[PDB]
Amino acid sequence: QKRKLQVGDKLANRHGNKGVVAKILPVEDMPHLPDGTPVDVILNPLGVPSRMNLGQILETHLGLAGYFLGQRYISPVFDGATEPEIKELLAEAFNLYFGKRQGEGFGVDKREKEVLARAEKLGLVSPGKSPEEQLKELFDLGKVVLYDGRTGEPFEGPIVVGQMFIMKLYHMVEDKMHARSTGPYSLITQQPLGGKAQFGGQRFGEMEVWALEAYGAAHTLQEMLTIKSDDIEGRNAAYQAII
Amino acid sequence: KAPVFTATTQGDHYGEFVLEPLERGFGVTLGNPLRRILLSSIPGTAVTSVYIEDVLHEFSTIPGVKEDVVEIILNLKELVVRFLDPKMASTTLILRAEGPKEVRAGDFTPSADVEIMNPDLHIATLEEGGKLYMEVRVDRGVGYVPAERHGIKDRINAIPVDAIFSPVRRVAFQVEDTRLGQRTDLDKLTLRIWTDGSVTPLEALNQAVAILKEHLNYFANPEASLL
Amino acid sequence: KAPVFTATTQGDHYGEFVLEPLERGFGVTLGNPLRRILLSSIPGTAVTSVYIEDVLHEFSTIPGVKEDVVEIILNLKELVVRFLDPKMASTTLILRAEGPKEVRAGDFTPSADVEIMNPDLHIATLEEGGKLYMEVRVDRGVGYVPAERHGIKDRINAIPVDAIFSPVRRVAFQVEDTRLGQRTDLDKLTLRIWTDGSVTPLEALNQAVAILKEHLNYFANPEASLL
Amino acid sequence: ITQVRKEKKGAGMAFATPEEALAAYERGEVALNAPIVVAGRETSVGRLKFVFANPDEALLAVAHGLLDLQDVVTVRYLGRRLETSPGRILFARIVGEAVGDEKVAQELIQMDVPQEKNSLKDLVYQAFLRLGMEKTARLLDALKYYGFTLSTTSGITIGIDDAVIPEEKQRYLEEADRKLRQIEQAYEMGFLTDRERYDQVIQLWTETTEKVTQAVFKNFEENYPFNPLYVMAQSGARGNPQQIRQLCGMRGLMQKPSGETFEVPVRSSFREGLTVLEYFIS
Amino acid sequence: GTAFDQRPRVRVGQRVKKGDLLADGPASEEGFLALGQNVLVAIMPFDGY
Amino acid sequence: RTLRLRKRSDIESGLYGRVLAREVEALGRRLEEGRYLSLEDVHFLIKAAEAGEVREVPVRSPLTCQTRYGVCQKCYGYDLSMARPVSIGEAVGVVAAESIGEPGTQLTM
Amino acid sequence: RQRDIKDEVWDALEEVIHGKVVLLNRAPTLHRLGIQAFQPVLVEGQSIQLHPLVCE
Amino acid sequence: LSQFKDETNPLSSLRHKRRISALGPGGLTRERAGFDVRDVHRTHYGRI
Amino acid sequence: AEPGIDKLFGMVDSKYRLTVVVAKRAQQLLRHRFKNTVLEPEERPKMRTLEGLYDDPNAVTWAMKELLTGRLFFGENLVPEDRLQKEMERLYP
Amino acid sequence: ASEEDRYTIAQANTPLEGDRIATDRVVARRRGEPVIVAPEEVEFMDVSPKQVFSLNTNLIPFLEHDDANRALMGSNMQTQAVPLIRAQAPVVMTGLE
RNA sequence: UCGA
Ligand SMILES: [Zn+2]
Repeated sequence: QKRKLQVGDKLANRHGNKGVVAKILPVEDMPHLPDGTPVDVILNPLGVPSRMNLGQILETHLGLAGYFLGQRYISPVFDGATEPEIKELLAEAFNLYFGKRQGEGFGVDKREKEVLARAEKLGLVSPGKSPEEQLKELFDLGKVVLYDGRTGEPFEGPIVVGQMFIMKLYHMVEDKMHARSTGPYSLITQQPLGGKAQFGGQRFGEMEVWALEAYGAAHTLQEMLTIKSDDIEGRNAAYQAII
Repeated sequence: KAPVFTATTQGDHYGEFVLEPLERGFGVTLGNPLRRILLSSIPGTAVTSVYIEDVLHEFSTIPGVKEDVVEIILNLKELVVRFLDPKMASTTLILRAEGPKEVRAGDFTPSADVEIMNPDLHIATLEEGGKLYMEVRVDRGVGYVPAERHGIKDRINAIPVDAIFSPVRRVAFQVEDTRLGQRTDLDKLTLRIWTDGSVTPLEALNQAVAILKEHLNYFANPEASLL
Repeated sequence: KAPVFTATTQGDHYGEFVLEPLERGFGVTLGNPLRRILLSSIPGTAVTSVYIEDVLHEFSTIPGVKEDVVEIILNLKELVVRFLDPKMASTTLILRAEGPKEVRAGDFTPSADVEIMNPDLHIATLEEGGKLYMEVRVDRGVGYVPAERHGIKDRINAIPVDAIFSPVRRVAFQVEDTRLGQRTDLDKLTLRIWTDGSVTPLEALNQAVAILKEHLNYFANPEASLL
Repeated sequence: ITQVRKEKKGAGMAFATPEEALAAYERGEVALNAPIVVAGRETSVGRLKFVFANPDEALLAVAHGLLDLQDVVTVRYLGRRLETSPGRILFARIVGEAVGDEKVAQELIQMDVPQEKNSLKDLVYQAFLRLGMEKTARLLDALKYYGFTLSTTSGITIGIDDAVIPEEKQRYLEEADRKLRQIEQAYEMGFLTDRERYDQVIQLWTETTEKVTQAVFKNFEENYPFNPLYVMAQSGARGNPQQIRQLCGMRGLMQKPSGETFEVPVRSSFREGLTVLEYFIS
Repeated sequence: GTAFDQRPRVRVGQRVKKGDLLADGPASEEGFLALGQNVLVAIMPFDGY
Repeated sequence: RTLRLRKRSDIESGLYGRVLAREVEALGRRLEEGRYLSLEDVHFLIKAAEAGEVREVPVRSPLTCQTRYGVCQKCYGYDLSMARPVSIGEAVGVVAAESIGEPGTQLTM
Repeated sequence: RQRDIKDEVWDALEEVIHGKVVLLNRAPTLHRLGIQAFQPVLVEGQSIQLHPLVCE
Repeated sequence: LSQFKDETNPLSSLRHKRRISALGPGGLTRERAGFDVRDVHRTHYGRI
Repeated sequence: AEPGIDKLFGMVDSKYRLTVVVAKRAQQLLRHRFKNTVLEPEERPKMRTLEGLYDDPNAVTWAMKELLTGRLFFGENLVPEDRLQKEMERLYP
Repeated sequence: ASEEDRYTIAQANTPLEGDRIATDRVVARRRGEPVIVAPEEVEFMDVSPKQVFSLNTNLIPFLEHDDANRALMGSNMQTQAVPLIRAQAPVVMTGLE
């Protein structure tokens, strides 16, 4: 089978950041950049400070320069690139990018100004400098100007983007998914057989039982212990009642 | 006043559109919505299905071919084929390539109402003695329909492939401060259209504005109510 | 397919409009243009400046009157009027108040073609022997123009006021995925609209979409310049 | 959205009349939110400039591109003179329109301080008790929706330069660097034995960890209060003081597998990076 | 279940030094280990998704 | 050696949802015996304690409860999910056991 | 046999669904909140959607 | 110690072969596993 | 949530009593197939479907909306369980 | 292990000046006990820091900026990796690939 | 022996 990436499939980077696929969004609406090139993923920053993995931040930072400069990078463990060097790479990359911009018969977007204003007020970029130097000082920081594809008005603040190496993990929904109504039962006791293989139903744990007792749902727990599990005529007469 | 509208054309691929002046911030209000409809509903082709006499599936290897089946199919949907006939919903392309030659888009069998904008697109390399017979089937449609979603049933070994219609490669719109206008703080809208050449940037913007106006005219008389 | 349009309103102020169903990605495409236009467009009311007797500074208090000058200005901002003819885009209103009184927008002296649609609005409270005379200036603009962006003094010492032009106060749209049969991919686009009462949400919205297609028709006559 | 911006640009400029400040904002001599004093009253450029008679006017003026949600202005909200930010009014409005009556809403919400983890929790409880279950449910989902979309529009990102190191890092580290040579001198002078020298060094690296942590928090509050890391920590989104400390200041002295604390501290942060030693020992 | 695939990187003819790569491997691009793909990430909360 | 006020979280955890065992008099207000203490009530007892009027709060407890094989409303008090006096038939032993069981995953520091 | 799943059955399913809710459980079950009743909503994908608030 | 090879990718097997386990016959069990075996000794370094 | 749940919780001492009520009443509504209902035409809970808008087949919801009016009656040992089913299955098929 | 425990091993990140030691403060240890050691007393140095980590762990760029937990998780996850048809080599890699 |  050819399995194409689905909704709810495991994904990760080398830096230990996991997650599944939540609602693949249409290419139409994407937080793109001035060139009109949409972003492929859009991860959530929240997981970053807790995990304390800044390797993904630096991978993104290097990738941001790599997308433009068109060259990969080699950074060995505990030997390699530093902030000044990376910032230099981003400086060169920006110097070429903005060059293609002004060279294609364009200039600073009004939305870019809209972001640069508040970026200047919060002290992210040095005031008094032209929007060239401001968007430059913003660029090497890893942050750039992003336009929301849904609306078309930019985001009120800059957003770090770039090339991150991301891995598609083993676990997939096509496999891990399962469910059952009626089917196989153990020979010893009339309980079903847990797992996708035997095509059985889930097991209700002792603590799940405890939870049900805590809610005080009598017939729910009663059904769990009898009607849908090991009861001889329970599941039968039930099935007939529903039918 | 009356906004000046200009169009800077390059080939069937690149295009530029400058509409100025406009109200403050009003450039986005127009420019982005068109971008969405442009990047979504523009009709296109990117083939449909393929067949080879030596091939039972997207895997099985063809003698004298470096690229496997789905490896070629990777480059099959990347082929732009323009239909000159507005009434043509279907076609079939034929390819015969033998010996030590590198095939391509321009190596197919030319037919009426069809042309390829990138003959330099590399299909598969063929070594000495390697012989290949290929036939495809191309249909026109809208958006992106996965191979799994569409059936073919051309014959016993028919292989459906993904379809990216969307003749526009990318759209980038940007607003600036236009010198035109009685007042300041106005916007010059520059919309940049990048397409494959199945449809020119101008035509793309045309049918885009058409879909836009159409869907805009769905606003006719609603059924009222007052809680 | 064929999107159904529905409208549920109340009064001349509140209205709600739903396009059910719609193609995926389109609801958001429609939402912003209508929103951005409705707030930045649709000409109307908004008195520009105000003159007051025995009051020069916008700060110094007015004796005999309960509320100070500021509060009065603010109550004047909430006032809404309407012109019966396109010929008059600007006019002036008069108010002369004496003795203990409750001064409303009804107490406001009328004008030739000007019809005040805000019958009861508390403006100023007059104490014993309260002496007040004021002249307000009403112009027809669009969107929102601050007191800073336009200075106006007709009388010796006048007070330029924030002009709240667009009768539309607050919009807001939303879009959700409705279910139809097999396909759940649809777009339900709901838009809520508040107005000052001069124009019903129907009129404001229809005018906005008119402005929309009007702006879209501006792609007609390209001028070819090749890079 | 509820966070109130304050710039030190203007820095308490006292004038005679509103006109001086009026022109001062234009000349760029005073910030929009700068805490100045006009006439005799303490105010700001924003608190004067933008004056609204109702929420709708405020939201219109802001969303039309003439203001920011975090700027301090004057507004008439429910028969009040309240001087606050459009984001605050927006909050109260969301809660009120979610519950259906904004009287009890604006009654039970704090209109002063920025809304966060704690405050929001208190709001949810107070809602569930004063209002009732269904109302609190729809309220919760409203907070979810609006809050989510606000987080979206904010475009809050994490770069390396959002991790910015306190300038007093180098200082406080080199001072302790001399202190080590001090304690060691004591050890060699016979004043300190092995164990007491050890203890002295331990409390030294501990107090240095304190110096740099305090340095981190102070560097955030004084300089970059709008920093995403600091905001995530304060608001209660994600992170704790120690995590940020290890991501900004020093990661702190480690612990030997024997169960006893180590000798040499790890020094450099995660945004700095650790040598082979510091990582292994960690 | 993961497929093992070796993609020939060599042209119909050319010189090859000893140790030089000819085919490929499932995780191999040109002789460099490739697990996933390099994509464009944007760090930012998106609609609570 | 300075007797200090237990932080309001502790006093909440102690007095919230509790029922008065006997009448209480503080600050001119009076708490009737059998009154279920809400957050407001607990905070008031905190105010009165800061005023130094009440150093102890009499409360009906599961310990003191004479309900055979279980507890009773007036001894238990509020059902913590619904913020009202506990429903009869509610098994509070299981709920409690789970409530203690949940934090069991984090204790190190 | 033959999963056609005609639209008729997609709608009929909802005809027996709406108004009834199914329990969702997350192991480990420690708090009783580890099991909560949720209204089934027929949706594409093989993944299960859960509300972000109760995820805590 | 002898079980299914990891073919999930070349590096999967490549690492799988280089792993060191204190479990299995002749080794220890989870019941007896203490912080001594779980800890990284000072002499681990470039060995493990 | 279920509309009127606060009121319903307020209608009885123990929430479990409410649950029992709703359960038994929904059961009764299933037995006679909604023909025993205390609800009028506008009161009938209706589910909207593409085919047509009909009365919501879910009995539980029907019981909820039913007791919401309070037109029903409940209590311990209210009437003999004997005649309870004799004149119940009688009145309705 | 014992052999190593005898001598004093410097670090691969030490100030190599072109085959000689540069600064008079050299990072070195004994038995696993980090100490600042003069260019005299140093009898040994490790080849590359890479030796301190396994394959998958060594395949993580900027490893010094990631916590031990998440690094562990990532390196452990590289085993869970599955082949992709179009799969591409990482832009920033340790070069051990 | 992995997933959470
Ligand atoms: Zn008792």
